[PDB]
Amino acid sequence: KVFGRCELAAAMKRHGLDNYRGYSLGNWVCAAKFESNFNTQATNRNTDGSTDYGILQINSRWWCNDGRTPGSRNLCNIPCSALLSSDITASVNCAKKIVSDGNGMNAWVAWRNRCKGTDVQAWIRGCRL
Ligand SMILES: [Cl-]
Repeated sequence: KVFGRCELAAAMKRHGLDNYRGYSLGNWVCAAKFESNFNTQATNRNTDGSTDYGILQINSRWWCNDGRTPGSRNLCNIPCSALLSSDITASVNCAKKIVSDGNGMNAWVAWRNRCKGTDVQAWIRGCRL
């Protein structure tokens, strides 16, 4: 599913991501924009052989099981395919664990490089929330 901007903002808010670990909704929407262009089915292979899945490009090295990432963990206790669903519950629940891991949203390199410190409120402008 390719979400609309405000559609994703609303779904993220419904799932409790708004101000989760102190990160406003705009931060989460910005991260999803640059990780996946709001596409739940986005996948990308990393240099180390791990793969990133879903709207927030969650990595199989630590967070989910894809059966092909040696020595990896599955800390969200989910198949990576769950992160590709039109229903964002699995991505959101796993993102909550990731953002709580110690480094906040810096875990998402694209957030650090493209969202952090910017006017992230623009990402939820116009949205009925
Ligand atoms: Cl990740």
